[PDB]
Amino acid sequence: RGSGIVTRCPLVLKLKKQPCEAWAGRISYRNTELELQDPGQVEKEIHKAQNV
Amino acid sequence: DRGTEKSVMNVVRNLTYPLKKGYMIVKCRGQQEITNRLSLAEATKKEITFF
Repeated sequence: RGSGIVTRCPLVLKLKKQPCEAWAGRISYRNTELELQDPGQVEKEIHKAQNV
Repeated sequence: DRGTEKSVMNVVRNLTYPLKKGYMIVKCRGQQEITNRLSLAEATKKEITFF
């Protein structure tokens, strides 16, 4: 929510249910994948991603 | 140890990779095992036990 936080780049959310334990990752536009493990680390990392 | 290494384990277990003669795991033998050059009977005994 922040102090008015919003998209600075287009943002691609891909969602698929699976019986396997929760996992999220991300992709930077310099052809770098990153492992986020459980999706608690998502919210901050996807703002941090856009910034760079 | 981590969820990171347990995911790789799940992905190899189900054979998503092509290899028709498949996968396997061996222990590497420890740092103390290499120091003394211990008998292979103990390496067999150790290996079977750890898995």
